[PDB]
Amino acid sequence: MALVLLSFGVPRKAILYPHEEPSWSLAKDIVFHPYWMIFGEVYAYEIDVCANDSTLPTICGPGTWLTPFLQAVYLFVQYIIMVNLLIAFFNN
Amino acid sequence: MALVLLSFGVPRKAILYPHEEPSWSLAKDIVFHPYWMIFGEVYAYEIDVCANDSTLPTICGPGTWLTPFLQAVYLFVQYIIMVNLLIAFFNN
Ligand SMILES: CCCCCCCC/C=C/CCCCCCCC(=O)O[C@@H](COC(=O)CCCCCCCCCCCCCCC)COP(=O)([O-])OCC[N+](C)(C)C
Ligand SMILES: CCCCCCCC/C=C/CCCCCCCC(=O)O[C@@H](COC(=O)CCCCCCCCCCCCCCC)COP(=O)([O-])OCC[N+](C)(C)C
Ligand SMILES: CCCCCCCC/C=C/CCCCCCCC(=O)O[C@@H](COC(=O)CCCCCCCCCCCCCCC)COP(=O)([O-])OCC[N+](C)(C)C
Ligand SMILES: CCCCCCCC/C=C/CCCCCCCC(=O)O[C@@H](COC(=O)CCCCCCCCCCCCCCC)COP(=O)([O-])OCC[N+](C)(C)C
Ligand SMILES: CCCCCCCC/C=C\CCCCCCCC(=O)O[C@@H](COC(=O)CCCCCCCCCCCCCCC)COP(=O)([O-])OCC[N+](C)(C)C
Ligand SMILES: CCCCCCCC/C=C\CCCCCCCC(=O)O[C@@H](COC(=O)CCCCCCCCCCCCCCC)COP(=O)([O-])OCC[N+](C)(C)C
Ligand SMILES: C[C@@H]1CC[C@@]2(OC1)O[C@H]1C[C@H]3[C@@H]4CC=C5C[C@@H](OCCC(CO)CO)CC[C@]5(C)[C@H]4CC[C@]3(C)[C@H]1[C@@H]2C
Ligand SMILES: C[C@@H]1CC[C@@]2(OC1)O[C@H]1C[C@H]3[C@@H]4CC=C5C[C@@H](OCCC(CO)CO)CC[C@]5(C)[C@H]4CC[C@]3(C)[C@H]1[C@@H]2C
Repeated sequence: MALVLLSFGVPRKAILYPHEEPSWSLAKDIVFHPYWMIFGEVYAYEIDVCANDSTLPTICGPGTWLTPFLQAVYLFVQYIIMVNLLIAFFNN
Repeated sequence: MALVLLSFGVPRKAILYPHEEPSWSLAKDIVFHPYWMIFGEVYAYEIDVCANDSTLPTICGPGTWLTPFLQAVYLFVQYIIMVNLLIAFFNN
């Protein structure tokens, strides 16, 4: 579950925030939101930053249409596989 | 689950709200948000009160960078251990 997290957080941060200098915030932002997704927070208005209802309209740019695909895959793997494998683990 | 709640709510309220006089609101605020976290509410924009997207920018201060670590631990214990132990309890 922590590998699936960084498999997602590093492409997400890199596609959406390219013009970043080295900063310890990069360590946070690859790990922060993807963890809070495990706990019910979809960040519905930060998906598809190029949308009209977006809360991150300044983040719209080239390649940012990839992030909703990435996150669809992410949560499928987390909840529909890895959370229920863990429910299955405990119950058995 | 109620002990894990107060293990979290009392450090959270104390790190973020230091300049408080005695008040019956302290009884609420150590118990209120941590309970609503069990039920899907991550309070995504009250985590990291020193962030740009914060809804509590006036709460930013010394030591408030500790609260996202505390809450990461909190929900791990609630859902990933204590909710699924309870799913496991009932099913067995
Ligand atoms: C192997 C397993 C197979 C998986 C299943 C198949 C996968 C699903 C496939 C879905 C098809 C793809 C949909 C996008 C189509 C093109 C979008 C486009 O051109 O314009 C849009 C861009 O929007 C984007 O670029 C966002 C991309 C879509 C994200 C989909 C995430 C998956 C969620 C669901 C996953 C579950 C799927 C459930 C299946 C039933 C917007 O239009 P525009 O003119 O560019 O902009 C208008 C301006 N505005 C934005 C300000 C309003
Ligand atoms: C289930 C039923 C679903 C329906 C199926 C029908 C599919 C139809 C396919 C439509 C694709 C073509 C439409 C857009 C044409 C290009 C121009 C455009 O609008 O680009 C948009 C992005 O989107 C793209 O650039 C294209 C996205 C391609 C992938 C779509 C999913 C492939 C099928 C599924 C496979 C998935 C893999 C699954 C893995 C498990 C850019 O628009 P924007 O984002 O608003 O940004 C504009 C602003 N900006 C210039 C500042 C950036
Ligand atoms: C034993 C078990 C091991 C556990 C695993 C390892 C634990 C994970 C470890 C993560 C590493 C720590 C990340 C923070 C790094 C420093 C941040 C910094 O310097 O600046 C940031 C401060 O931000 C903070 O102070 C918030 C602290 C991070 C909260 C992380 C919570 C854990 C969520 C994930 C947990 C799951 C982890 C998943 C693992 C794959 C911001 O930068 P700034 O310049 O200060 O401010 C810029 C201004 N601005 C804010 C207005 C924009
Ligand atoms: C998995 C991969 C993850 C990546 C790993 C890489 C780690 C890199 C480590 C980076 C730490 C150093 C960077 C910051 C330097 C100090 C200055 C600074 O910006 O301070 C910031 C806070 O943050 C801190 O003060 C430091 C946080 C230390 C703990 C980080 C996690 C330790 C590793 C994990 C262990 C966890 C235990 C797990 C338990 C299970 C203050 O910034 P702010 O918050 O925006 O507030 C500013 C405004 N104010 C002045 C009003 C307050
Ligand atoms: C394969 C499933 C079916 C889909 C088939 C059809 C799709 C085939 C694949 C990809 C289609 C790529 C073209 C679509 C973009 C057109 C619109 C556009 O310009 O968008 C963006 C750029 O986008 C790019 O520059 C695209 C980057 C190259 C593609 C990288 C591979 C991604 C998919 C993985 C590989 C594929 C395999 C994945 C396996 C599932 C917008 O940038 P811009 O134009 O500069 O906007 C101006 C910005 N400004 C205003 C802020 C200045
Ligand atoms: C251990 C895991 C790896 C991490 C190792 C590296 C980290 C090692 C540990 C801790 C690092 C502490 C220093 C980081 C803060 C630097 C930036 C700063 O000033 O932040 C804040 C202060 O912060 C403090 O004053 C810190 C308080 C002391 C640390 C208490 C222990 C916490 C961790 C538990 C013990 C550790 C064991 C935990 C086990 C997991 C900001 O306050 P300020 O400066 O006044 O801001 C101005 C505010 N104004 C503008 C509103 C006026
Ligand atoms: C196998 C796993 C693959 C993913 C991963 O773990 C192992 O690989 C690690 C490498 C880390 C980076 C290494 C060096 C720096 C430079 C630093 O520069 C301070 C600049 C300035 C502050 O303003 C000084 O004053 C910023 C942080 C950064 C980019 C690290 C981020 C976290 C990264 C990406 C880690 C990540 C979790
Ligand atoms: C084992 C467990 C450890 C945690 C815990 O349970 C037991 O320990 C309890 C002690 C309680 C406090 C005791 C006294 C007061 C003073 C009062 O002062 C009114 C001031 C003014 C109003 O404006 C009068 O007019 C405000 C409330 C406060 C601080 C209690 C808060 C809840 C606390 C922290 C409880 C908490 C749930």
